[PDB]
Amino acid sequence: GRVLQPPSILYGGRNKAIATPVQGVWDMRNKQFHTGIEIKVWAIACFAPQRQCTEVHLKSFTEQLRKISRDAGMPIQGQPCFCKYAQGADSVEPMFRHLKNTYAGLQLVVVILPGKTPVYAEVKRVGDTVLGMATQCVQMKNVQRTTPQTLSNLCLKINVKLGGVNNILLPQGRPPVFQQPVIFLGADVTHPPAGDGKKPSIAAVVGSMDAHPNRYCATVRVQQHRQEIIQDLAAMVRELLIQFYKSTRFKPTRIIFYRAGVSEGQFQQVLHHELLAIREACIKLEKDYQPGITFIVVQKRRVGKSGNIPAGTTVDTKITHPTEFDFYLCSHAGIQGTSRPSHYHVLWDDNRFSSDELQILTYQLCHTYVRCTRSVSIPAPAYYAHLVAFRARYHLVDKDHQALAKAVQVHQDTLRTMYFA
RNA sequence: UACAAGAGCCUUUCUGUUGUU
RNA sequence: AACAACAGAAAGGCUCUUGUU
Ligand SMILES: [Mg+2]
Repeated sequence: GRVLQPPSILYGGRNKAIATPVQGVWDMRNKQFHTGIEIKVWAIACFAPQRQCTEVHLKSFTEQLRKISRDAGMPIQGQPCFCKYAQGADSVEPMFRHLKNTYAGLQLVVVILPGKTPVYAEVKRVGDTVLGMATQCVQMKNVQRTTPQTLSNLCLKINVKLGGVNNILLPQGRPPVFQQPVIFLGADVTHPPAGDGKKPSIAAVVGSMDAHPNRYCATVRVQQHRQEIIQDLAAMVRELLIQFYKSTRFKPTRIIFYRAGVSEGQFQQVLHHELLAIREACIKLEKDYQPGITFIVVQKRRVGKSGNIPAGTTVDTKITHPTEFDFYLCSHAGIQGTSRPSHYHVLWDDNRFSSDELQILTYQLCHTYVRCTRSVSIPAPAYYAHLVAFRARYHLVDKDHQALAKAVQVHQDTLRTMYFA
């Protein structure tokens, strides 16, 4: 159970501070964002009732959020140009298309949601596919009784939804594989509630762009009922590779794959299909174009108040397969309950990797998750695959067959935007 | 709908065993 | 083999309560 050193997280701003995570979580005090966005225009969308969420309390939340953000290196310049109340899921598309066609260069819409409602599903469906926006929805309990960590997490998600980098790793502390170009992919499938013959399954992959890996793009399609494999995975990887070359202008050499949402009992069939699928992904672009292929499937399955595993523990043997390159990583502290050391499986190893380098890469990727200043259980790309699969699940909702992947196809503006996080 | 948990609940289902014929 | 009801695991469904410096 080797606890790897957490990455000395590189922040920016006037100080260029470096955050060292202590016990798996680092504070955001006196740390400006590395690539923070000067937020030109932003919007406030209240769906909570005015009885239980007042204008003065919303303005207090806006002011204190702006203070936390200015301390965070992501400045919001002035009061929001849009601050409207609303209600109902059916009143989302007209209001969103009203706010798009009023403020040019619109960046972020903050949406206030009283708990669980179809308003979240319609808000995400309008923002990510129909119109092409970036939104940040938060509950009512976090806009009157707010904490510094709540506003910090809000600012963390807002900074990454708007094209910037919250925090790079150390370029001197990054693993040596970044000496050559790399791309990191993450895949996940969402199945509907069973007995739904008309509701299909969702296959979603995401891919990293830059050599300072904090930016991802998505590609999602719709597949048949209860299918744990992707048919057109090769087209997904090819489109992601094209987008890599288009947005970064340097030729990739390595390929990493982080498969998620796959049952344990039938790993061999999924391996057999998707490995060959990534192979025809590589050989259907140019002759002799072979990157180093590796396939890692990851499956979400003292210290602190709860007394749990410190964030960063790596297990390489004694519970693992001898010949197969599989290992466990527990990279999240136990806030309440127990922490679950994640399982990681690599059979395709032509990417030729040392072990310790590979769990260092996955641990720094876990730290690269942008929605919290703490390491998370499974890496950032497979998280973003999970949230984009759940996002397409919110996209395929009411308020065909497999010709409904026009409803899970992301807009052109948002196809670059890290909207799922 | 920040992160990490826990349980019960009834629907097709993955590993199969037992069983009147 | 199928057979109504099964023992669980794993993936996928809810719902809540357990807190941050
Ligand atoms: Mg999943």
